[PDB]
Amino acid sequence: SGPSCRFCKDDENKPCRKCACHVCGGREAPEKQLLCDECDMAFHLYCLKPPLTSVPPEPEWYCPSCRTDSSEVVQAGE
Ligand SMILES: [Zn+2]
Ligand SMILES: [Zn+2]
Ligand SMILES: [Zn+2]
Repeated sequence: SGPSCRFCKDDENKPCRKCACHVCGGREAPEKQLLCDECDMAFHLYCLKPPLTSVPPEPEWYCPSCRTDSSEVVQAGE
């Protein structure tokens, strides 16, 4: 019925990359997790660049990669 993530095998406790903080490949230190609305992806304070010592006062949270001008190159030659 819901978003049944095949990577999790439905179970949250299994090491599934696409629901973890990919920057260190883990879900640990939940206190320091910062989720990115548009990336659908968990991060950590100590996994940011510049690494924040504390949570920002911004309710909506975008990672540095969201304002990075060096975007991924959409591969041509279809
Ligand atoms: Zn998952
Ligand atoms: Zn992390
Ligand atoms: Zn982001």
